[PDB]
Amino acid sequence: AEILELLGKTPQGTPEYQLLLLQYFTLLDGKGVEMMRDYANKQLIQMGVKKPETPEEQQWLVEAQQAKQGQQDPAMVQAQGVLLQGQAELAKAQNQT
Amino acid sequence: MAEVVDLATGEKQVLNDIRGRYECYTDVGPSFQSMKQQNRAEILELLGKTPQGTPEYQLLLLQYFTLLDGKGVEMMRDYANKQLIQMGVKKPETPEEQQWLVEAQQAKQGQQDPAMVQAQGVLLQGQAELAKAQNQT
Amino acid sequence: YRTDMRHNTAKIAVNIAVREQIEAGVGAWRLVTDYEDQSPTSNNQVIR
Amino acid sequence: PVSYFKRDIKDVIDDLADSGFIKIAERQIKRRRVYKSIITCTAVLKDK
Repeated sequence: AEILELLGKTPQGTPEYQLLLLQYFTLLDGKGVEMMRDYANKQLIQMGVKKPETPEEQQWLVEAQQAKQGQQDPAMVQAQGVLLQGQAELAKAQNQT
Repeated sequence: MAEVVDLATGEKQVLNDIRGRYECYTDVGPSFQSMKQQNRAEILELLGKTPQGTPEYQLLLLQYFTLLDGKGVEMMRDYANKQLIQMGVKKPETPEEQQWLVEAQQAKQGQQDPAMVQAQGVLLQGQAELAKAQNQT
Repeated sequence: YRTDMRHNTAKIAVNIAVREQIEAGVGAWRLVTDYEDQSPTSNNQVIR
Repeated sequence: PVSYFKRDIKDVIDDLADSGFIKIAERQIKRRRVYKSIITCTAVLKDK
């Protein structure tokens, strides 16, 4: 309930969504609740805010989790090196001159 | 795989089960005919109080998933399931589910993200071509 | 507090008290302690 | 490991229970038991 109170009094902004997921997270057993609570969790950890209870949580998620922002931001630098390679190519142009 | 958890028990001979029992406190709430009844409504409650955002749609599919037999319900419940597993959230009951779906399922995001890298290699081949330009100089 | 305050005894002790508080102006209930071995709030003890 | 059982409830079985995963140790417990007796004004038909 303390979360429900927090909803409504908050805009459809970002902090809202977390509350939301938090809500599903708190729900007690069920066919319905389990699956969604499970998604809610997965989402939240991968949001990086959850900080896993670690019964397994980290493994399945934190992996591919850490993998993307890394991949991208880290791939962008791999290719950003090509942005300098472009500079290096211009340097080659200078060398050509 | 070399890890697992959450299995049930027989407790063979008559009248046995741990004395670490009471793990359930007693509250009250609307009377339901059965479990599937409660889960069904418990989702409806969840709808309406939620925006047309993403989490909404899952609930929705979840809803069709929970529906009980019919010409109508079966087909849609079946789609709902297919969708949900392919959403990757379902985690198949495995009566077959994975096979037909998880296949083509795993196939697309893979294909694309994996094809993008095959061609991303061409993004470096473009770099390699510029390198060729350097070699040409 | 929420644990050994769930049972029906806690809810009742109050309502009686209130019922009485309304009609006569007063009311009350007490707190006590003893041992539970199965499902104790804590220390093989509970409060009620 | 570490699971517990009513001495009272597992009488005739224990034998069958040991030839499955025997183990031992003992402890005292507040249980609570109920007994339905039948009664007429004249005498008692089923006791305890």
